[PDB]
Amino acid sequence: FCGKGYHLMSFPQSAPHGVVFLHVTYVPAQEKNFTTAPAICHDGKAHFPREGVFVSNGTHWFVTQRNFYEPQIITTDNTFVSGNCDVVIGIVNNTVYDPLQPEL
Amino acid sequence: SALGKLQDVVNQNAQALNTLVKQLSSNFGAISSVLNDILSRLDPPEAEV
Amino acid sequence: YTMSLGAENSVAYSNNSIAIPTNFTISVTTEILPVSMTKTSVDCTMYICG
Amino acid sequence: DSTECSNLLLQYGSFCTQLNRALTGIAVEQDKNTQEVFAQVKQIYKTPPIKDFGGFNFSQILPDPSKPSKRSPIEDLLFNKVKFNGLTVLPPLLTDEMIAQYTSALLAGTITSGWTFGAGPALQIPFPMQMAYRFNGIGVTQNVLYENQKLIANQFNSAIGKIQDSLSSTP
Ligand SMILES: *[C@@H]1O[C@H](CO)[C@@H](O[C@@H]2O[C@H](CO)[C@@H](O)[C@H](O)[C@H]2NC(C)=O)[C@H](O)[C@H]1NC(C)=O
Ligand SMILES: *[C@@H]1O[C@H](CO)[C@@H](O[C@@H]2O[C@H](CO)[C@@H](O)[C@H](O)[C@H]2NC(C)=O)[C@H](O)[C@H]1NC(C)=O
Ligand SMILES: *[C@@H]1O[C@H](CO)[C@@H](O)[C@H](O)[C@H]1NC(C)=O
Ligand SMILES: *[C@@H]1O[C@H](CO)[C@@H](O)[C@H](O)[C@H]1NC(C)=O
Ligand SMILES: *[C@@H]1O[C@H](CO)[C@@H](O)[C@H](O)[C@H]1NC(C)=O
Ligand SMILES: *[C@@H]1O[C@H](CO)[C@@H](O)[C@H](O)[C@H]1NC(C)=O
Repeated sequence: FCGKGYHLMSFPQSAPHGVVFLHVTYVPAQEKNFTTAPAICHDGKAHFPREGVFVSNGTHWFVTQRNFYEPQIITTDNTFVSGNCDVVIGIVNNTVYDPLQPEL
Repeated sequence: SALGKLQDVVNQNAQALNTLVKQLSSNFGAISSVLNDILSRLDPPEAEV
Repeated sequence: YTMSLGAENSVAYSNNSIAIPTNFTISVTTEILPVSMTKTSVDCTMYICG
Repeated sequence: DSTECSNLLLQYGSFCTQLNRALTGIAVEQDKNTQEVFAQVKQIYKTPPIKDFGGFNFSQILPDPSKPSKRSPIEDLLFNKVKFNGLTVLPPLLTDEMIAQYTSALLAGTITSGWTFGAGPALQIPFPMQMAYRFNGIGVTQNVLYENQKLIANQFNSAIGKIQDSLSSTP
């Protein structure tokens, strides 16, 4: 509606018997291939990402926002638990870190 | 051609007016497209036609 | 010639493969719309009969 | 082909020129209409050889290669359901085959890359995962889809089958 890409903002300019809109959009660039999974299995529980998606670099699993690669350690603060590891198809085994563990 | 969208509107309307004016030079079957020539040449009973 | 509809491209689809952008571009595009016409007016009687 | 009439017609001015121009403008517009609707991709996207989308079957909307027209089962159904006086008809710039190709590119794009191809580069994503994102969009948590994936795929597949049955019947 407001140009190709993800709309950020627009600026009007007047013209002879008309108007010109300059549309500023965000366009993704330089994508990379990652291995993904619908959920992480840990302690018999199925963990899902709260905001992003689970990805792997071939050896380690991370959670990242969807529109920009910015990998973070998978923790109880960026996932939620729902059910066991028997239902989800394609669930993978990976540790989920608990930030309180080092304190106790 | 960046602003063809605006120029096209101008061109279409200019063309419409030019056509409207040019039509005044047509006879439409009359002896003359000029109204004054009809009135000068013919008596009223024929000029009206 | 018979026109082409664009370059052929197949996405590397699999059941466990995802592509994620590591960068971005800020793009600015223009869109032009007509808003108004010239406000003409014609005097019928004068046009027809002078 | 009457010269006597033609010579009389000239005395009415440019009425014929105006009429020819009006009809030409319409004819051109008809190609613009088709172009704006269908030609929304700069690339022609193809589906994978292996149609594994997590139980989601799209065979009724994807092109059927056994047909010379390369139309889907549903499209083929839709197409089956629907001079002496100086009158002519001009051909469209895009043929039915070309329009079908645009449609299949749109379908292939959506299935394999979701909405990403419509706002930049086409980024692959597992179909079940794409649906999971779409569930979030409508205010339903992702886990609802993953825990009901078989049910959702079945409801989807049945709904598509019903579409063909409806169109083939309702006159
Ligand atoms: C993201 O892309 C931008 C360009 O859009 C990159 O910035 C350019 O980097 C090159 C060096 O590789 C410089 O020569 C250019 O002058 C830079 N352009 C601008 C506008 O700064 C940026 O480095 C990329 N980011 C990453 C992580 O690759
Ligand atoms: C996708 O759905 C289509 C339509 O239901 C399936 O095609 C049927 O396959 C069975 C088994 O070979 C045939 O007996 C039917 O006659 C086919 N129907 C039609 C309209 O062709 C297709 O097999 C399904 N694909 C998958 C992977 O399940
Ligand atoms: C992802 O892998 C495919 C091959 O399976 C390759 O064609 C494609 O270019 C890769 N994508 C990226 C960003 O490297
Ligand atoms: C994945 O990331 C971890 C942490 O940065 C790194 O140690 C590991 O070597 C990476 N694996 C690959 C294949 O790059
Ligand atoms: C992908 O398909 C393979 C079978 O080829 C299956 O073993 C695997 O669990 C599937 N992964 C996902 C995420 O569906
Ligand atoms: C994940 O770990 C459990 C044991 O905790 C094991 O039974 C299961 O088979 C493992 N899954 C995979 C894919 O290795």
